[PDB]
Amino acid sequence: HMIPEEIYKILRKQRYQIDGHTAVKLCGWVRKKMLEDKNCYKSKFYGIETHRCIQCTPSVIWCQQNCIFCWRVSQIKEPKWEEPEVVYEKILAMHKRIIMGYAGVLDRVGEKKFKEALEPKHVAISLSGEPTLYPYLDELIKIFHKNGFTTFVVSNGILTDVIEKIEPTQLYISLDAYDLDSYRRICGGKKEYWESILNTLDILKEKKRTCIRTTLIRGYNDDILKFVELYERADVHFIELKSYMHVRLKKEDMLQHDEILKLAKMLDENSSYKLIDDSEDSRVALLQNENRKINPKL
Ligand code: SF4
Repeated sequence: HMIPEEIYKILRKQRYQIDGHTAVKLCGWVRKKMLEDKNCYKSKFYGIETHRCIQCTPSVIWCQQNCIFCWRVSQIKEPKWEEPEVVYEKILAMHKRIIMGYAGVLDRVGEKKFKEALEPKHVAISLSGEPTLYPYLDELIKIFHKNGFTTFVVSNGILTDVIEKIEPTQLYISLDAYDLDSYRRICGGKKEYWESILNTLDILKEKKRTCIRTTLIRGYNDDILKFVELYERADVHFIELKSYMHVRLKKEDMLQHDEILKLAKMLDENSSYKLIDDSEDSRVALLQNENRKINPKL
């Protein structure tokens, strides 16, 4: 099998659907939307419909990094990667199976929202693992677009050549460090990976729509001004500043939303990125490149 039996069982206990090297998991906000009509911050920022979003990955347990906030639950060989048409159908089928779990509480959801959740519109390729290690990621994105889905892809940015090729609706680069020392401390990566990430920053301006997401951990990377030169080098459309969310680390390592706002305002005061929105629920601030202004709403 592609995944060790122990890992497979652990992921199933974490409520992952797994088929080969591909996985889908219901985002916690989908549940809150279905049962409480609560929207996620991506709905607020970008106009996405929370209950119509698939959270998935084509590379569930393969990633080059070893971050301090990753794998709270390194020698697994890479699988024989499946064709992108197959990965696409498996993602849609696993998502359908998860949404069908609401059939037994239709009166708590309502038939309208149920029928809408069965017709997803948005795909967040961001669940676990590094999507660019899947060698047909570009093709997979194209298939989603031709079938009417918007795509968000979150990448660590190491594989510059893949970032150059792909064109999701919005490309996220995780940037949780600002020099080699902090990169090793936080991401557990090699110095060669950090240099490659910097090369990726240089070409992000060539992409159609970009966002850097920085996950802030108290005392590890929360000196926000140390990121400014990298953010300016990257010249992306948006930045998301987000607190670490606990459960290796402790709950006290989370930043208060007021601290996220403080750091976002400092970033605003010291950079060409301007604070334009925030969500206390998810402890995230949205900043916009004042020299590359585009509408945040998709
Ligand atoms: S856009 Fe991100 S936060 Fe919103 S439902 Fe999808 S995965 Fe969850």
